[PDB]
Amino acid sequence: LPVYHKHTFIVLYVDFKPQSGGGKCFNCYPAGVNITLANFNETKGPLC
Amino acid sequence: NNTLVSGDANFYCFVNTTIGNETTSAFVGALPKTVREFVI
Amino acid sequence: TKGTIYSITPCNPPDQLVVYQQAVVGAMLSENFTSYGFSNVVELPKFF
Ligand SMILES: *[C@@H]1O[C@H](CO)[C@@H](O[C@@H]2O[C@H](CO)[C@@H](O)[C@H](O)[C@H]2NC(C)=O)[C@H](O)[C@H]1NC(C)=O
Ligand SMILES: *[C@@H]1O[C@H](CO)[C@@H](O)[C@H](O)[C@H]1NC(C)=O
Ligand SMILES: *[C@@H]1O[C@H](CO)[C@@H](O)[C@H](O)[C@H]1NC(C)=O
Ligand SMILES: *[C@@H]1O[C@H](CO)[C@@H](O)[C@H](O)[C@H]1NC(C)=O
Repeated sequence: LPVYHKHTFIVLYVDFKPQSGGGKCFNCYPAGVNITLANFNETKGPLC
Repeated sequence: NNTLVSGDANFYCFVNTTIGNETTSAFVGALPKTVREFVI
Repeated sequence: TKGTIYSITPCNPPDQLVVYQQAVVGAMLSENFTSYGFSNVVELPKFF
């Protein structure tokens, strides 16, 4: 049905970037850390 | 009826809903060629 | 937009074929076309 589209973009930024992981461990989550998407609220009410 | 968004008081229909002192603009999108009945 | 309407026919309706002496011969179809290597498509009541 034609309705003038108003968009919403949900995007997530996984940045695993470990220090190779072949010398000691890859599944040890090194520099695994922040993976997040801009939509989080300080109150952090669920974003619908 | 007219092309301009204001048009006359290519057909563009805008439905705008305002709550309290805030005014918002909405998009009609599809416009029927002919409507024979209306229900609410 | 206007009022035209369109039907949605399925792509591949089942076809009825015949076999005799361990080889295929003849075929009941729906389209006025020679799908297989058969050289004639005799139109007949209720089917081709
Ligand atoms: C059905 O008829 C066709 C032609 O009317 C026959 O076709 C020949 O088949 C050979 C073997 O594949 C091909 O090398 C020729 O090029 C075909 N000729 C044409 C004109 O296509 C086919 O053999 C017949 N089959 C049966 C079971 O009757
Ligand atoms: C997420 O983490 C990466 C690396 O830890 C960092 O570059 C980025 O600034 C962080 N925040 C966001 C919103 O991507
Ligand atoms: C659409 O909303 C704007 C802003 O509130 C208003 O100026 C305009 O008159 C509205 N369009 C109508 C009522 O057709
Ligand atoms: C069926 O195909 C034959 C092949 O020549 C053609 O002459 C005839 O007009 C066609 N009939 C229909 C209804 O498509």
